[PDB]
Amino acid sequence: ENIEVHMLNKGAEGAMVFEPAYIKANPGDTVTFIPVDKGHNVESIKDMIPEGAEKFKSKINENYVLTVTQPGAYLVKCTAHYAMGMIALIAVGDSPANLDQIVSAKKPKIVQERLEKVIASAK
Ligand SMILES: [Cu+2]
Repeated sequence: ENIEVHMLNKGAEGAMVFEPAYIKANPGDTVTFIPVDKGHNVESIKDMIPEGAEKFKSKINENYVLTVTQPGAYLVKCTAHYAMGMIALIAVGDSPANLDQIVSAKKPKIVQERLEKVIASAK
């Protein structure tokens, strides 16, 4: 199945967001990132994707289709706006083994604040 995500300058949670920011999927699904506003892209964060998954980075303003294979949690960012909180959590399969690790990992405060909301207020 396919899940569409919009990359925006302003959305329900504030400035620079992915909508939705919480994506549930299964091995084999695709996630399509659509740059509704310009200046955005998607990139996997180091140490924040499952063991065995390949890292990825799309070009700015391009539509990007990510195929997810490995189960686990993935924290992705917009390269340009990571420090402004622009992230999404993907979640492949049930009880992703690396979720608690990603929540504990070092990252900007604003990012941590949004992650915590997406896990609570979206689960
Ligand atoms: Cu961005």
